[PDB]
Amino acid sequence: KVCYFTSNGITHIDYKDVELLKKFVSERGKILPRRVTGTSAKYQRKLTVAIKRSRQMALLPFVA
Amino acid sequence: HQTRRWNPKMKKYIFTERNGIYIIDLQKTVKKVDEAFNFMREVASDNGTILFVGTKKQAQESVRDEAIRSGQYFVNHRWLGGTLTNFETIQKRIQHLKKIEKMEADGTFEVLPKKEVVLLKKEQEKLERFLGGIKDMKGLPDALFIVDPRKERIAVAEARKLHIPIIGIVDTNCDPDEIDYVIPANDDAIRAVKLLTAKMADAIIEVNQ
RNA sequence: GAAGACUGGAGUGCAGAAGAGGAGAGUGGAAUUCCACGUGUAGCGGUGAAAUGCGUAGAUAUGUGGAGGAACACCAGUGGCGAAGGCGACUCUCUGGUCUGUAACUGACGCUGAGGCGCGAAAGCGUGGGGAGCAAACAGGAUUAGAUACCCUGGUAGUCCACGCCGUAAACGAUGAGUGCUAAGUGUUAGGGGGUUUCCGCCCCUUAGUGCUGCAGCUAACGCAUUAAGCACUCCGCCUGGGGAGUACGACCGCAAGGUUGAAACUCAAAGGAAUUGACGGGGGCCCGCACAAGCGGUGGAGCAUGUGGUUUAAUUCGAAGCAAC
RNA sequence: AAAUUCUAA
Ligand SMILES: [Mg+2]
Ligand SMILES: [Mg+2]
Ligand SMILES: [Mg+2]
Ligand SMILES: [Mg+2]
Ligand SMILES: [Mg+2]
Ligand SMILES: [Mg+2]
Ligand SMILES: [Mg+2]
Ligand SMILES: [Mg+2]
Ligand SMILES: [Mg+2]
Ligand SMILES: [Mg+2]
Ligand SMILES: [Mg+2]
Ligand SMILES: [Mg+2]
Ligand SMILES: [Mg+2]
Ligand SMILES: [Mg+2]
Ligand SMILES: [Mg+2]
Ligand SMILES: [Mg+2]
Ligand SMILES: [Mg+2]
Ligand SMILES: [Mg+2]
Ligand SMILES: [Mg+2]
Ligand SMILES: [Mg+2]
Ligand SMILES: [Mg+2]
Ligand SMILES: [Mg+2]
Ligand SMILES: [Mg+2]
Ligand SMILES: [Mg+2]
Ligand SMILES: [Mg+2]
Ligand SMILES: [Mg+2]
Ligand SMILES: [Mg+2]
Ligand SMILES: [Mg+2]
Ligand SMILES: [Mg+2]
Ligand SMILES: [Mg+2]
Ligand SMILES: [Mg+2]
Ligand SMILES: [Mg+2]
Ligand SMILES: [Mg+2]
Ligand SMILES: [Mg+2]
Ligand SMILES: [Mg+2]
Repeated sequence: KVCYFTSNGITHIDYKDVELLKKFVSERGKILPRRVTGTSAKYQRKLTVAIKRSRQMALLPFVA
Repeated sequence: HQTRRWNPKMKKYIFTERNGIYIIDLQKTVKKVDEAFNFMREVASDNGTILFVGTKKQAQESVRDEAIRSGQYFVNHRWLGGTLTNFETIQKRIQHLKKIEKMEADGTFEVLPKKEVVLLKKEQEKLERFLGGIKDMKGLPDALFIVDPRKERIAVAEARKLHIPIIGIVDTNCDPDEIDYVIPANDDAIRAVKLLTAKMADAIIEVNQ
């Protein structure tokens, strides 16, 4: 119902904030859709870019 | 009504906007109702008639009471199509009503079988509900009165095809050109419709007495 | 036509923003196939039903390592970018365009555009590399009256990459490019300005895209409707009944397959667009009749009477032949 | 979603 990056007030989502990238991934290991999390547009796109980068640094699981 | 479902052909009559709905200017309304009173006075004293069409429930009770007070002709329930164009069929139906009422009241009150209740009473009740004030309409109405023009498109169409004047209260959600002579008012609160219809009936009585 | 002047067209500067725009090099995970190993026993695979096929030299399943190719799950959305074809993993280098805001700068530098010059999905061609999966041609197994098919088991070119050709599509919004003017309502993308407000948030206005509904107007109708198929001005391309035919002859281009340009003789009186009400469907819904469901007893099993096709005689009288003839 | 063929004239 509210965007986290508009409520809390985050500027950009760096990929080292593993704890920040847990409220947006599924426990099964995938990015949650925009609908369940209610994120904006710009921040959805930069958030998924950050998740992909952190994943490819073996810092979030690809599966499981 | 609200600021979403409204007719831009009535931007003249809107005035500022409160939080939620439009606000109708009242000076134009008082000029319009003065003109409407003048026209009703001009038309009432002609040994003719003025028709009342109570579309909505507020209009229902208001026009019923006002017509009974002024002895005019009115329609209260659903407006069945063709009263002002199929007037031959309508008058045949009302003649049927008069004849059945006369025979039931006078002749025998018992034809032969126990078949009056099954159909001959229910149909008479339903027809008396639908027709109502048409049982006294001798000829052709001279000026219809409508509470909500957009909820009564059939009546205004039938009057405009026979080219007879129309007076009625147009809310912000109606097109003020189908009705030839208009007063901007809210046709949703029981209070205002009562006042306007009572004013029209009073003008008719004052001119025609 | 000539000489000046102006900024409301066009362009530059200044400050911001978004983006699967393009090219080159390099890395990542999941999965399919192949190979090796440890128990592991008779089946696995597949169809509407089977068989071909793989399997006691020991398959499928099963865990552990190695090789190689191709495409990038979720994010993902009438969302974004591009002139069009089209562009989706991640990172870097080289790069093109667009949008908003200010008013600093030049001062009509603009629009369209035959002939030309380029780009142009997929299939296809020439040279050289690769080739996991899929798969024209092809082989076998099924189906059918037949099946050069649909279905199943395999499988070559190709699909992939570098350089060079080809130049077509339902390349479609079946809608050429500019610029103005003409009711509304409601989503969404990228911006800017304003009020409530310590912040958060809500509401209002404006620009450029992208969808839905709907007036005036337009249309043969379907329908379009500020993203016009409305009202106008400028430039370009194209049409003049259907076949014959995008064929023949001529020319240009291409290694070829073919592409572009493109007629007539003869023949017909029709060929077409929209929606109207009926009839049909091996399209859907809903409803009913001993339809099925549940019970009761029957027929097909034996004997026996009648009727029926073959039958043979000289005829075994003619006629009714799925319910709806026996 | 599954799902075999089948009016000649
Ligand atoms: Mg109202
Ligand atoms: Mg400018
Ligand atoms: Mg592997
Ligand atoms: Mg295989
Ligand atoms: Mg194995
Ligand atoms: Mg393995
Ligand atoms: Mg574009
Ligand atoms: Mg595409
Ligand atoms: Mg843009
Ligand atoms: Mg040209
Ligand atoms: Mg190709
Ligand atoms: Mg090749
Ligand atoms: Mg296309
Ligand atoms: Mg376009
Ligand atoms: Mg075309
Ligand atoms: Mg045109
Ligand atoms: Mg151009
Ligand atoms: Mg145009
Ligand atoms: Mg919009
Ligand atoms: Mg926005
Ligand atoms: Mg728009
Ligand atoms: Mg219309
Ligand atoms: Mg449409
Ligand atoms: Mg429309
Ligand atoms: Mg369009
Ligand atoms: Mg478009
Ligand atoms: Mg047209
Ligand atoms: Mg011809
Ligand atoms: Mg041609
Ligand atoms: Mg056609
Ligand atoms: Mg048709
Ligand atoms: Mg039973
Ligand atoms: Mg028997
Ligand atoms: Mg027997
Ligand atoms: Mg016979």
